[PDB]
Amino acid sequence: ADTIVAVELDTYPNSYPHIGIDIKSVRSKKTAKWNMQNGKVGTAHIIYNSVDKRLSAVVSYPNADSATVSYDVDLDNVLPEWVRVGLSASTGLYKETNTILSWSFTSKLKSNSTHETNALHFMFNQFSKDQKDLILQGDATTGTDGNLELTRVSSVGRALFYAPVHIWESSAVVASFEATFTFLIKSPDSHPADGIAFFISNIDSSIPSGSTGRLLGLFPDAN
Amino acid sequence: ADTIVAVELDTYPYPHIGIDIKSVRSKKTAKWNMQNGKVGTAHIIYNSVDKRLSAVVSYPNADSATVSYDVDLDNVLPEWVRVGLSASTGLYKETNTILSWSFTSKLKSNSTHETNALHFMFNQFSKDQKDLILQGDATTGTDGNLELTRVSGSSVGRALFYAPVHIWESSAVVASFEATFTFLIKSPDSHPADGIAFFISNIDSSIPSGSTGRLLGLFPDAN
Amino acid sequence: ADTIVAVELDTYPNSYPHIGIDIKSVRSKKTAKWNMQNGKVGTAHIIYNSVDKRLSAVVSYPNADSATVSYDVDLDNVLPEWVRVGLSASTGLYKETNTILSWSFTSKLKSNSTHETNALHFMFNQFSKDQKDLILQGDATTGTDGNLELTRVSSVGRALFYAPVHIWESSAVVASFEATFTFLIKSPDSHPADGIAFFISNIDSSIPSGSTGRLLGLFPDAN
Amino acid sequence: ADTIVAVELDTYPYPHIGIDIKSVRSKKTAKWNMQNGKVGTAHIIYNSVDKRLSAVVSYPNADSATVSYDVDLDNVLPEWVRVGLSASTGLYKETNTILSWSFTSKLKSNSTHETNALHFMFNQFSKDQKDLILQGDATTGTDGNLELTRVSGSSVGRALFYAPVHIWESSAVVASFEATFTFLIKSPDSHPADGIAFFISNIDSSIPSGSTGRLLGLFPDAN
Ligand SMILES: [Co+2]
Ligand SMILES: [Co+2]
Ligand SMILES: [Co+2]
Ligand SMILES: [Co+2]
Repeated sequence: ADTIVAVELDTYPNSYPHIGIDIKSVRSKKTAKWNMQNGKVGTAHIIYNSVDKRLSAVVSYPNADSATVSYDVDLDNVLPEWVRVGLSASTGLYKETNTILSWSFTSKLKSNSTHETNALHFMFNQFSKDQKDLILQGDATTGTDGNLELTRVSSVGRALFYAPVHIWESSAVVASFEATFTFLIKSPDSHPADGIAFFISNIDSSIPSGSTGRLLGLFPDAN
Repeated sequence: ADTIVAVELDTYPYPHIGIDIKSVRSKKTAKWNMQNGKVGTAHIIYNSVDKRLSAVVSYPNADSATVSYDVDLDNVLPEWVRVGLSASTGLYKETNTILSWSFTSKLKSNSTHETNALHFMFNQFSKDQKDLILQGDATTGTDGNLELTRVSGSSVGRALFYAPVHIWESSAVVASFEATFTFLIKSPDSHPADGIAFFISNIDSSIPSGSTGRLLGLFPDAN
Repeated sequence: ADTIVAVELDTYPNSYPHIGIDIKSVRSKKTAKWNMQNGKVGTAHIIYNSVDKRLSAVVSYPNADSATVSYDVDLDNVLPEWVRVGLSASTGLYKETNTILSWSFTSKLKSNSTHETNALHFMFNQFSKDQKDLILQGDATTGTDGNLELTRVSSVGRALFYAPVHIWESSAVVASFEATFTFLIKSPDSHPADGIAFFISNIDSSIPSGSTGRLLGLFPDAN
Repeated sequence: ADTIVAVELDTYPYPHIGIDIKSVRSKKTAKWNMQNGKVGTAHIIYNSVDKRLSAVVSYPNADSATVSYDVDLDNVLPEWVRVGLSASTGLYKETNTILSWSFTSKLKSNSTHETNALHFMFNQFSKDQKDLILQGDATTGTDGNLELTRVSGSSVGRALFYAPVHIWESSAVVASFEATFTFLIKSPDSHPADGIAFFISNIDSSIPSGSTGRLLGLFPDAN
């Protein structure tokens, strides 16, 4: 199967809406109560570093309380050395959107050497119709208002960055990454079933057959 | 054929730094004092406001050479390009080692907080450098470096960054880029024929047939 | 007198509203027609680099045309080696504000050495009541909506960054800087007399006596 | 007295790396293999989500030592602080040369596009380094370096960055900082007594009377 590490925001009544950390499985390793705010723009902050070896997420809304979750995990023992990073989304049977307004990533590998740092950094504040640097999978598309629509507008969409990412290296004193993305989940229904995730996977990851709904387009089965 | 814009350093039959817009017949050149066995540093910069491409090549103890050319890249290059390093050796024993490479591109829209940006920094190449497309005799890992031409007689190598780059956009108020790379040209011969270039091209550019020597692996012929 | 280099936006009918470059004097070295948009947030982009030796400014408004001005000048021969950078504003006799919504600066000195770069970078997207890292002069204050009010709310205000800035160095192959700031000029009058400027001066620069109005708080006299 | 948080490397009467929260009696320490005459690299990091301070010291060929401490800096440090480097030599001949220093602070608000940040990078100090406050025996320019203790018997030197730093804000969703510095401790004695520290303090901190040796110039006494 693909190898997945993902921080997901989900309202699927499996059972309150929550933010969760997933290490190779949809049955989250850790979750926190999340107050999904329909129609309001949210902001997810994800961070990791090899020294602490702890993956942390923070989701907040303006004038708001924030939800936060952290999980101690050494990504070196989970993920391959080279990965692709991306955004996922799955809609239950409700009318709703999963608009990503902006996305940014930064990765750094600092060696044992003097002045040896390797780094990648992309910042999307405005997606275009032909966003060549992104691999779009599922129902995802770009250009709609200069945004990225992950889900159809039971839909599943995804968008991974083109260039593979060097997440870890056996000779680095401190590897690290940090991702930030602003989303807008709008639904006419009062209690919609929806989910987005920032995930890290093998370079050639693709939508598993039947990864719909609570499987977020990341996993082929919970069982 | 391909579309090429490149800043080249060449000693072929006099050593000079030069700007090439779609042709090997440089649009502008400057006298260059090629220092055998010494690490050099090329700084290339451009911005849509000034609309002027500029390069600076210096060696420690410092002989710096610099060349600028007024050109609106919007009318030359496609919207999406791949960036890279090229090198061709004449009939001499020599190396074209790249010790570090870094790039930074930015698109600032008319909107407020409009910025789109990409940035990579290689200070240590690895044997499996998945984020680089190697063409020709180029390879990586040798000392954690990038060897453009084969290390030991008419050799051509190239290395382009994986992710396409959004170099211009009709709705940007200022687009800009900046590249920096440190090279080491070592040759036992007193007056070796050699050349490196930082070039920008269409995403699917490849080594033209017969682009050896003076043609730097960029051009298929001297027109 | 103080040493001033500034990019100013002014509507004082000395005579249309314009954007201008000032090198040690209020009688601009170069100016461009500017369409001052009352009540709308604007964005000034200022850039310079020692290779091109050309100072450029771009002012745009959303859904807009942009005004732009560039001036060839070697700052090394104008400014001291160490300077403080800041924002200025002067109101004529009209009711109006000169709110700065965000400010950011970046300076870099790249030496002849391999991996020798020196750099400073600040980004203000939200000013607080006690903004200790800014020196406020005149009527300027902070905290009002998490913004900086340059002018009283015939007022003159200014705000310079605390840390002195190393703009140039005789041993740098390329010195450079870039500043961006978003302003909101609101006035009930149809044709108000106002002016803001991003200026660079000696570390101990202060408001000259009688620098009001068309002198932007930068110069003590035009004559 | 002053308020100090510091990550110190000390060999006094055993060499270890340690975290100090308001007292020389380190809260946590790790065995350190001080390599005389070899350039070392300290990486210090913190973030308000994890609320854990972490350090990593490594030498090329690589013995890395690392220490972390769970602490909420919001309850220890004032809101505005100055950051710096300290050093104290015992009765031995030795130097505490800092080859490069860099810092990065960020305050991300609850708002959208909320970020506030400061960042400096010194890779080459000059004789008149106006943006640094030197205290004690510290000086700059010697080889384009920073000599914390006097170069040739009980010497204490310190260098703090000029601009105050906004390290925390009650309305931030994630505050964070990161510091990196390369040092060179050269001593003719086989087992020299010495110590350097990266510390954070109140803006007006100065060398306490009698802060020599084990007290690193940070503390006036061992309590
Ligand atoms: Co779940
Ligand atoms: Co030529
Ligand atoms: Co004027
Ligand atoms: Co101790």
